[PDB]
Amino acid sequence: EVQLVESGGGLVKPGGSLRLSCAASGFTFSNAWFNWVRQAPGKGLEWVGRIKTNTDGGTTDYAAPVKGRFTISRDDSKNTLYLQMNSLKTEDTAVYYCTTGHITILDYWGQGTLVTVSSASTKGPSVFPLAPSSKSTSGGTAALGCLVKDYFPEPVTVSWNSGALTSGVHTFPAVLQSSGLYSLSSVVTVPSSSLGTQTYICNVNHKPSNTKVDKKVEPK
Amino acid sequence: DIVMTQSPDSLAVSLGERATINCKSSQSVLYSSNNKNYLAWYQQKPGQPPKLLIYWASTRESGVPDRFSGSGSGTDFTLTISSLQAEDVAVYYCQQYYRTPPLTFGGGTKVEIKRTVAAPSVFIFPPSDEQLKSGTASVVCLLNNFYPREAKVQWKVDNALQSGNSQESVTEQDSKDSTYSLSSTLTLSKADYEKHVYACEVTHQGLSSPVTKSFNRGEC
Repeated sequence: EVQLVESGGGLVKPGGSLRLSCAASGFTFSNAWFNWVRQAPGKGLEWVGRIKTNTDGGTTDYAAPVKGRFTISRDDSKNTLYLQMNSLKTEDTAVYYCTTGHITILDYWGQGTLVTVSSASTKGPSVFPLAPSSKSTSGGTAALGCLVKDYFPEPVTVSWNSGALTSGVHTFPAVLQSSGLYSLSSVVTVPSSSLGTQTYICNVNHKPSNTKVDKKVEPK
Repeated sequence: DIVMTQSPDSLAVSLGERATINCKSSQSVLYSSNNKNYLAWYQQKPGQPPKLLIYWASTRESGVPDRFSGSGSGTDFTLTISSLQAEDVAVYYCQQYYRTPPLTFGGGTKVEIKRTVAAPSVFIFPPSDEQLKSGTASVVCLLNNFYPREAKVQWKVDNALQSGNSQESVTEQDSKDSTYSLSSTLTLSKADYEKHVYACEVTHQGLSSPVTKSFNRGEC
């Protein structure tokens, strides 16, 4: 099966630079033309640029808003595609996708990598329990959660029981506080009887700040 | 540049009913040499890249269910889901590849399930002692598994209505049961929290009268 694995996104200051990578398998890389496409948070899809095969000259072309600042390249010996992003602007904030399909029908997409362009500094979150109680139960089911407060930039990943607990989880979209920091909550609904057995732990990872926190969530 | 315009911006259809979405191009994408329209449709679910559904305006991608079909020609196109399934909730994009640089996408149409009214389960969570030690108190109200998305949450502290000190966010429509969940956070100073009953009052179509969920800090 075709695979396209991206990496390289993160927080960068305006005027700074970043290199994204897209590692491919499952097709003849040297015969593929590639496109990068981006999607700003909550917005639509915007083409970024294209690179041809070496047979077709290896030529690149770019969307007008990034021309002169971005450079696409390819390393056929590593089956990896790159996007070098210079002179970064706040409006470059987006999830960046590598794609391929030659006629431009975008049939294969990487998973996306988020680039945030901002002058604000990274900050890891504080993690607090949302304790289950008589006030969070109905019909044999109980809700419990974690509140992930005051972090920057997006994203955080919230797991439960180191990933072993997945059903009944709702991780809400972060809200932007007037402080310029994000907060979110993650809740899970479980059988009330399992609260007398089981420890519930929320595992919070904020990769931009290298912050990992595990918080036990006990009834109150 | 060929501009792609989609309508409507959002469509809600009952399970098993027909859903149709429109796409218009600012100029024809029909090539007279062959007799092909250079138009594709994509489906994008939360947290995922877009997925190719239809190309040449009407050819289904391999592996795409039969209920997806495309039609139209020249300047105006439609995508049809002949029997909408709960998992089909997604944003759908058209794309032209007739006039390369730049390939362009429509703005997207959000397809949602219309289902019967479902009232929320309302739960409330007090602040943790760990957060109180830091100077702030967050109280969280959870509305779980409700439909439609519209809901009003009012916070009261010692029966006094609050404003300006809460934020909320809502999940995307559940791909299984087509409901929503909502989290609202009331943020107060530790001092203010210690000087006062905390209540979340919820108004929603599925309720005959507002539901109030509350606790007494004295007994947490």
